[PDB]
Amino acid sequence: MALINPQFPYAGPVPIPGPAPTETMPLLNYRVEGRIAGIQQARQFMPFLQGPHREVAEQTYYAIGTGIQMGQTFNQPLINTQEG
Amino acid sequence: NNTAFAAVGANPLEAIYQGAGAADCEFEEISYTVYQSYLDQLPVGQNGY
Repeated sequence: MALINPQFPYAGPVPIPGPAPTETMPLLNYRVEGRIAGIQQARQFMPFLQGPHREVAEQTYYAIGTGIQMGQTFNQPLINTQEG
Repeated sequence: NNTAFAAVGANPLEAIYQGAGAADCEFEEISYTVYQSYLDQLPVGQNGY
């Protein structure tokens, strides 16, 4: 967006020496076929386990029984003959 | 007689007596008695105690 100087104008570009025209043109680089080499193993001996863990520990229980329940020799009360 | 007498310098943690004459100290009798404290005559209701 330059302003044209009317007192000192200039013309378009003139030819100048050039950079040997084939040396600015590249070759198209020619890929050969390739292979991810080797026979891959199916599994890996991992350093960490792959499953979930638990944040807190919960107390577990198992039921037990008591035993054969016996009789008893109670201390027996007195007879309510109007004193009680 | 090994754990109840400690010589001067040894750890008197489980010992009872400690002193210079502790190498010859002997027990004679360690008579003991056990008393059981329990609750008798449990309230049997239906299906047992």
